[PDB]
Amino acid sequence: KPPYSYVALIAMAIRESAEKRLTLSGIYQYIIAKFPFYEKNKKGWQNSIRHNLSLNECFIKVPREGGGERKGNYWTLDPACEDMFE
DNA sequence: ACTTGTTTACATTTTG
DNA sequence: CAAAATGTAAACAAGT
Repeated sequence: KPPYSYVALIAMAIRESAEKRLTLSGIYQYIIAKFPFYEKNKKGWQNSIRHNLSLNECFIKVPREGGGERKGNYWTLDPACEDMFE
């Protein structure tokens, strides 16, 4: 098991991201590629990821431009919590 | 059928 | 000795 908190994995997925933002499935793919450990039991840890993403205010939800209206929004970091490293 | 998102509830962990 | 951070499970609502 990798030694990172779920909040750290989301943060790390968003920073390595191009646009410094990520859809949900972007976070998932980053975590699943980077660590094959999270290839097993996706349902449980992806619930923990949604729980952390919703509950932690350091993460901010960014919709599409104007009316993009896609399946989810993007996710980004807060310009105050990004000082905290992983 | 599912994905996404919010929230509650409870268990575990980690140091003043 | 709670407390705060964190993990896990789960019920539930809104959405081409």
